[PDB]
Amino acid sequence: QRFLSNHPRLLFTGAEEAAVKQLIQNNRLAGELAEFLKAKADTLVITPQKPYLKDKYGNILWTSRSYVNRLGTLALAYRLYGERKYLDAANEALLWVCNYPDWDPPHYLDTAEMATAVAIAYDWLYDALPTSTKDLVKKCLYERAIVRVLREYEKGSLGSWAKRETNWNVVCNTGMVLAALGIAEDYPKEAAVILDNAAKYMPNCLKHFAPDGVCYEGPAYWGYTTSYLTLYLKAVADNDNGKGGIAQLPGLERTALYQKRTLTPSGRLFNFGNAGADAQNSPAFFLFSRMYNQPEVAEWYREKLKLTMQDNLLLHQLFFLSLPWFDNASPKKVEKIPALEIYHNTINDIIVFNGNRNKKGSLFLIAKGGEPRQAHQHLDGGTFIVESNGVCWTEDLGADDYALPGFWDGRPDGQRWKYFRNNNFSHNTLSIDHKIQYANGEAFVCEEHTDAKQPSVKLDMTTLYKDQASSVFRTFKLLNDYTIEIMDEVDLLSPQSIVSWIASTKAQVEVKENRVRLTHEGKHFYMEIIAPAGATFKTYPAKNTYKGEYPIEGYNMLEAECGLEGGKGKVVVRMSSKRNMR
Ligand SMILES: [Mg+2]
Ligand SMILES: [Mg+2]
Repeated sequence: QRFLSNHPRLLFTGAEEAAVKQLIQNNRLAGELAEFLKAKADTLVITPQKPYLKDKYGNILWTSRSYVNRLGTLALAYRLYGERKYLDAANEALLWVCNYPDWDPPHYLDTAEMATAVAIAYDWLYDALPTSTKDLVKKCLYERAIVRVLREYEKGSLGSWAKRETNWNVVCNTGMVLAALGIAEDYPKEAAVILDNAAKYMPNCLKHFAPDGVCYEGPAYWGYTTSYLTLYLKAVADNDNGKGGIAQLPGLERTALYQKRTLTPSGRLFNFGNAGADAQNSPAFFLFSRMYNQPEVAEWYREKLKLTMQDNLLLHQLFFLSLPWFDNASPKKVEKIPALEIYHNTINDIIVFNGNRNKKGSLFLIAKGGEPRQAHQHLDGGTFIVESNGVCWTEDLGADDYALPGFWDGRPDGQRWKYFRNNNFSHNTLSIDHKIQYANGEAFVCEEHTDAKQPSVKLDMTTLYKDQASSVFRTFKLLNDYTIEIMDEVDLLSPQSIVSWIASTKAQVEVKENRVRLTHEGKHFYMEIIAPAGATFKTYPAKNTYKGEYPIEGYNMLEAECGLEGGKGKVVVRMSSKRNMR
C-alpha cells in the first residue's frame, strides 16, 4: 500500500508528534519558534478570507500562496495546542477556497499551491473537521487536482506544466502528489499513477541541478523550486518508501550547501546579474540537513530562524514547516569548511575560498565564471567579492532598471552594455584598452588545486577578450588565512595595449603607488600590485551616466592601468586583512 494508513500522512506524520512536542519543551529555539507560530495563528484566526480576485497578470497565485501559509499555520497550531479557534478558522478557510469557482488552472501554479494548502489542512485536521467539510474538500481535490493531472500526464506535451524543464514541473507535480496522497485512501489507484508519473517527469527540471547543485536562475528561483521539492521528497520518503530515486539525482545532495556556503560570513549574497535577496527562510533547509546529514545547514538555518523572529522578517509561505522539521544538529568541532571548493555549472562556475573561519580577519572570497549572453547576465567574468572582519571589501553594483532603453539588446555591440552596472567597468575584473568584454565569450574553471597548502583555481577568460588578447587566464590563490593572490596572465594582441585591473568598493579608499588601503567603520583592508613592476593604483567615484538609471551612490572604483613587456605578461594583485603581504 503506497501510503501511510492513517492521517496525518503529509509532511508531519502522527508518529512524529511526540518528538516534536518534546523539542518544544526542551529546546529554547524550538520553543520560541512554536510560540512565534502560535502567535501568527492567533492573528490568522481573525483575518478575513481573501476574495477570488486575479492580479494585473491574470492569476490568483498570491492568493493561493496566502492560503498555504494560513492553512498550514492554523492546522499546525491546532495539532500542537488543541484550541478549537485554530480548527474552526481552518474549517472556514477550507470551505471558502473550495467555494471559489475554480483554482485558476489556466495558470496552474495557482492550482498547485492551492491544492497543497488544502491537502495539508485536510490531512492534518482529518478527524477534527465536520464531515460536510471533508466531503467538499475531498471532491475539490479530486476534481480540481487529481482529474486534471491525470489528463495532463496522458495528453500533455513536453511543454506541459507537468513535463517542462522549468520549476513549474517541480511545483506542479509536488502539489499534485500531495493532493493525491491526501485523499489516497479514497483514490488509491490514482495516487499510485500520480506518484509514478511525478517521479518520471520531475527529472526534466531537476537534471539542471547537476552536477554540483547550482541553480543558475538564482536564489529566488532556487527557493521556489526547492521549497516544493522538499515537500515531495519528504512525502514520498514517508509514504512510498522513497520510490523513484528523485532524492539521489546528482547535485540535489549539495544544493542546500551551495546556498549556505556561497553567502559571506556576514550574510551577504553574491548579487551578480539580477540576483537578489528574497529567498531566506524556506524550511527546505531542514529537510536537506536531515535527509543528507548536513548539520552545518541545520545550524545555519537555526540562525536564520532567530533573525526571522527577532527582526520580524517576511515569511516563506511554507515557513510553518520549520517547526515539525526542526533539526537540532550541529557540526562536530573537527569538521571544517574546505579552504577552496568549486561549484561547477554549465553557465557559471562558482569559486569559494575560506581562510580559517575561527581566526579573526580571515578571508572569504567568492568568484564566478559566466556566459554574458544569457538572460540578465553582466560582463563580469572573473569578478569576486572578498570579505574579512564582517566587511565586503569589493562589491557588485547589482542590476539596473529593467525599463532602460535597449536594456535587453545584449549583442556584443548592443545598448545593454553601455550601462555601467551591466558592463565590466563596474566589476572586479579586467578591461583592456578601456573596452568592454566580448558578450558572446565565456569564463570557466579550467584548472583546480583544492588540496594544495596554498589552494588555487584558474579561470579561462580568453573568449571574453577575443579581439584584444590571444589568452587571458585568472588564477586565485589562498596564500594564507589572511591573504589572496590574483594572477592574471594576458597575451595581448597589441604590445602597447593597457590592462586595467578594476575593483568596486563601498569602503573609503586611499591609494599610493602600488598600494591600496580600504577603510570602513575603522576596519581596514589592503591591496598591493606586485606585477608588473612599477604599477600604480588610482581611484575615482563611480557615477551615473544615462537618465533612468538606479542611483549610483557611495561606490568607489580602484583601477591599476598596467602595461606588459612586449604585450605579454602578468598582473598580480595581493589582497589581505594585514598590511604586510611580503
Ligand atoms: Mg553585476
Ligand atoms: Mg566546466
